[PDB]
Amino acid sequence: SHRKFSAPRHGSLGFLPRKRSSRHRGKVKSFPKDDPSKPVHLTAFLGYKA
Amino acid sequence: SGRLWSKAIFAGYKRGLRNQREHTALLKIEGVYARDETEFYLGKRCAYVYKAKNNTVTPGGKPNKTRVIWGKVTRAHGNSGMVRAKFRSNLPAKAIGHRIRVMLYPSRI
Amino acid sequence: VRYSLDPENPTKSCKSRGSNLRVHFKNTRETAQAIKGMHIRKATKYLKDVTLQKQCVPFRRYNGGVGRCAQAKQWGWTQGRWPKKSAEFLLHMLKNAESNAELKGLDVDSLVIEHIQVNKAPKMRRRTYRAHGRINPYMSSPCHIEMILTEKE
Amino acid sequence: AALRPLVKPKIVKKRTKKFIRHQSDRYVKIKRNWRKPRGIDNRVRRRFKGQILMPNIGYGSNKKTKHMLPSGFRKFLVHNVKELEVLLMCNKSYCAEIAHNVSSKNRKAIVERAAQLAIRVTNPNARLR
Amino acid sequence: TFKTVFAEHISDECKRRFYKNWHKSKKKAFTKYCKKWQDEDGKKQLEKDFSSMKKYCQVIRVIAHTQMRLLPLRQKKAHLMEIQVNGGTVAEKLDWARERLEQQVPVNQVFGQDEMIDVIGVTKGKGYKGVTSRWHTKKLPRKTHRGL
Amino acid sequence: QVLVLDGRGHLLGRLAAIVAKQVLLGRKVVVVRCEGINISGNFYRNKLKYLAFLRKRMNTNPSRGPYHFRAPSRIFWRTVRGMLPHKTKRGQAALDRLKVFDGIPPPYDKKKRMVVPAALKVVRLKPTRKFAYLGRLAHEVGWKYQAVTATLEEKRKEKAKIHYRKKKQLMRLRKQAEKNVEKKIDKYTEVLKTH
RNA sequence: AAAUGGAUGGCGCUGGAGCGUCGGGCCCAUACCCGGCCGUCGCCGGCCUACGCCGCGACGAGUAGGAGGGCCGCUGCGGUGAGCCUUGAAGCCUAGGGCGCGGGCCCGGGUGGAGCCGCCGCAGGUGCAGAUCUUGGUGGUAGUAGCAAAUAUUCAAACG
RNA sequence: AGGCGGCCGCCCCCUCGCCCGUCACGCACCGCACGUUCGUGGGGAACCUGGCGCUAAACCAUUCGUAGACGACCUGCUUC
Ligand SMILES: [Mg+2]
Ligand SMILES: [Mg+2]
Ligand SMILES: [Mg+2]
Ligand SMILES: [Mg+2]
Ligand SMILES: [Mg+2]
Ligand SMILES: [Mg+2]
Ligand SMILES: [Mg+2]
Ligand SMILES: [Mg+2]
Ligand SMILES: [Mg+2]
Ligand SMILES: [Mg+2]
Ligand SMILES: [Mg+2]
Ligand SMILES: [Mg+2]
Ligand SMILES: [Mg+2]
Ligand SMILES: [Mg+2]
Ligand SMILES: [Mg+2]
Ligand SMILES: [Mg+2]
Ligand SMILES: [Mg+2]
Ligand SMILES: [Mg+2]
Ligand SMILES: [Mg+2]
Ligand SMILES: [Mg+2]
Ligand SMILES: [Mg+2]
Ligand SMILES: [Mg+2]
Repeated sequence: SHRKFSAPRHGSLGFLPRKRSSRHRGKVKSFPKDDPSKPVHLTAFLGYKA
Repeated sequence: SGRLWSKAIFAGYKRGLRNQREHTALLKIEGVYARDETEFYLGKRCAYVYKAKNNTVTPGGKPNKTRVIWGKVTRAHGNSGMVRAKFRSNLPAKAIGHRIRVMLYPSRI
Repeated sequence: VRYSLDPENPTKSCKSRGSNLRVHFKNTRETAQAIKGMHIRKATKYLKDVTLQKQCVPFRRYNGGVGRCAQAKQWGWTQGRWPKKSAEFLLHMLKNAESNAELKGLDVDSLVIEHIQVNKAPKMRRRTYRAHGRINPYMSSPCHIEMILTEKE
Repeated sequence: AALRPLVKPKIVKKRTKKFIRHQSDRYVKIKRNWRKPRGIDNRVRRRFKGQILMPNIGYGSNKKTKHMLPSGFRKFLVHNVKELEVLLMCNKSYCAEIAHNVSSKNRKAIVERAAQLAIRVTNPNARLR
Repeated sequence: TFKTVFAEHISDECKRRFYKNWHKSKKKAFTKYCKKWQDEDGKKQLEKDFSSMKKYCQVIRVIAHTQMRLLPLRQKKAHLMEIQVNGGTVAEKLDWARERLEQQVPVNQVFGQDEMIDVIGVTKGKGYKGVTSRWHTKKLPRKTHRGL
Repeated sequence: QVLVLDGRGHLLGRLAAIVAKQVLLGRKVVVVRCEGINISGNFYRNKLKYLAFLRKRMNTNPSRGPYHFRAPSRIFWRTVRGMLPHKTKRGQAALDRLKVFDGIPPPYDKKKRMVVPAALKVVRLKPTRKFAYLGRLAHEVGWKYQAVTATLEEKRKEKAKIHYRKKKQLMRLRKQAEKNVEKKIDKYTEVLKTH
């Protein structure tokens, strides 16, 4: 052991369950919070990368 | 009309920690929770009622799907008021956590 | 000769057999299991679809290393393969069973395949030429095939 | 209701398993007959709990209930008329049993002579037309 | 999900979204649901569903889709979206949604210029690639038998 | 049949012992209000032990291996799992018979809840010793559902008040009826034979 | 203060399910006592196979090893059963019935078609789970690896 | 994690819907067990009848590339 040259690790553990997503439209995991002081509006639309 | 048998739950066999003895069975009988309370039930007769799809029945009128292994109370067990019982045939071990009737005959009322 | 699983009666039943025929035993077992339990015209159209690669044969038991196909979803299975030579031989023996039913005088439009059976024949050995001057066997696997058909009522 | 032999008690055998040989389940080259293992590490010879039981002298049945059929007789095999007629004196405890190589033509005469002499036969209605 | 209340006139692009094979499908979706819209007794069983919606829910999401006829694409299927209305009280959010059923929502109505708005999507397909292209690890040198 | 147990003011190990003993006999027991089950000791010690329990995990694959629930109902269900023989079809059937809930479900709003005296904080613990709340521990580590469960709990407490006022009104009416006359002829029998 | 995540066995436990002193009950081992059965040994009974039949009492574990018994088994030999049978012998199979503690055995049912067994003595090339055991056959691997050194084939017709 | 309960107006009717007293019977199956239960128990295949209704969707094939080792994923198909 005692690797003698410590290197920063490749990749990220937070992106590890890598998979073809069963959805193809990217769904929203979390919408922003609400409060009765703000007026009525929407949050998310659809688009196409032209 | 009306139930004539007291309720008891088959708890397990007479055992140590490792090995068992299937000739004597243990009954947690309801109402009794004391060594002085498991005295009236000494000498009662028990009955495990179960079902099967063939037809081996009593002469009580009509044939049905009911089978019973008979037996009776031998002695008391523990300070919690448990009841030992030696049945005529040994237990199928499916009866754990199930109910065995304790009928109020030959005891000394 | 004798057959396993003799029918209810030999009047409404025909029979056929092939013996010592150069195929793969596993492929013929799987196409026999795909055939069994089906009307004879549906089995004939099914084997024509196997030879034309439009409908597959699922590999259920002898399924080692066999690649998948989209056509196996009719069978509730994932793997599949299209045995041309096994389909040709079993279609030839279905034609033989059809001709034997015509000889026995049955209503030839309403036959189902009640019994089919496939078992390993005596195989023939050749040799390979592997490394270091060693000789290893190169053995066949032919099969005996029996089928008992029955009228549908 | 055939011959009704003498006073025969409740016949017990003290176990009725005809003990299996160790690892006869794992290998089908091993016949199911018992054979005493003489290994230096074997759990059966060491008599661990939960393992199989070795047949020893303790499983001996009672001498009153030894070699006893469940009908209440003791079997004795017979080939012909003389070996059937030797059972004329002890027919109420010792029953007859016709050999397997006896043909039907002599077998019917043997069972007829047994019915005349009131000797129990274990196979009365076998190998008949 | 308490209950989902759809609109009356559902477009053919949404019907193509609900079906898989639009050719083999007989186009039979929402016939009884439009009959429930048309019937007078069905309206009282439908306006009562909003009365329970005013009482028990706090998160109300509005389903919207895209018009594929205005696009140069070839998919012709409208993608459905639940959009959480983060407005005021449940009563006026429900009144807003029932007022703006079967209507168009432009981007200039909700969004605006210089608004920092995040993008969620799906990455490219690069296929079943190797380790030095996936995790960007360091390659082995030239002398390495069995893989670099 | 069913044994609907309170969890307000009970101890984890004592209640788990009594539930795990009474579930092997066949009595279908359900522990409700699991967020109020007290744990003896210091709260920093309890969350330190639970943090060590979170630290215990498989290093090669954390999914295939140790699961660590954060909800207090599943905490108590793991506590009863660790006491029943769950690797055999006696404790597995006992865990199938056992049901656990956080908050109170709507059938258990109506059905009466039992209180075990052998597992109570006041019966088992000295009153000058520290304690903790399992719902507080669960909200501090993982279980993000205290604000919904407490709101629904206040709602069912208001329902329980508006039912108890009607029940107490009916009890006052039936005791006015008992205060009224011409019922004492049977009471001459009943007071002698145990009114 | 130590390296994978982890151990009063774990769960857990604080008016104890911790600590030290103790009381009464309760649970069981192949240990003890009584009783039923087998075997060994000792003492003994009878003028009922005397190598058989009973009676009493105490004891039974065990590798290496040593004895006694086997109405356990295989092959062949001489006496012996007025033995068995082509109306079915040996062999083989069997969710059939049974015996002996066990070696094994007897009967029933299904193929088979010409030899076989019991008792008493005699003689063995006489019992297999192993030996990188010898010969022969067959599985998992497995319809897997592999049909890739040397630039390349394509259309139509013909016998079939 | 909801389905039973409460009120109002009528309906085919019941004043023995319950305790106290009198009367006479119903199997009194002659000593015997598994008997009486929430059961019009759970789900599966069919048989004949009343009313109200229902008239499809996946998979293969083909195409497509925003995807692909093979599967898998996103797609088109009307006669305007
Ligand atoms: Mg989320
Ligand atoms: Mg594999
Ligand atoms: Mg493969
Ligand atoms: Mg080669
Ligand atoms: Mg040793
Ligand atoms: Mg690509
Ligand atoms: Mg090299
Ligand atoms: Mg610990
Ligand atoms: Mg103590
Ligand atoms: Mg010894
Ligand atoms: Mg012999
Ligand atoms: Mg030799
Ligand atoms: Mg020799
Ligand atoms: Mg061998
Ligand atoms: Mg050996
Ligand atoms: Mg070898
Ligand atoms: Mg091989
Ligand atoms: Mg290949
Ligand atoms: Mg490969
Ligand atoms: Mg080459
Ligand atoms: Mg041509
Ligand atoms: Mg030609």
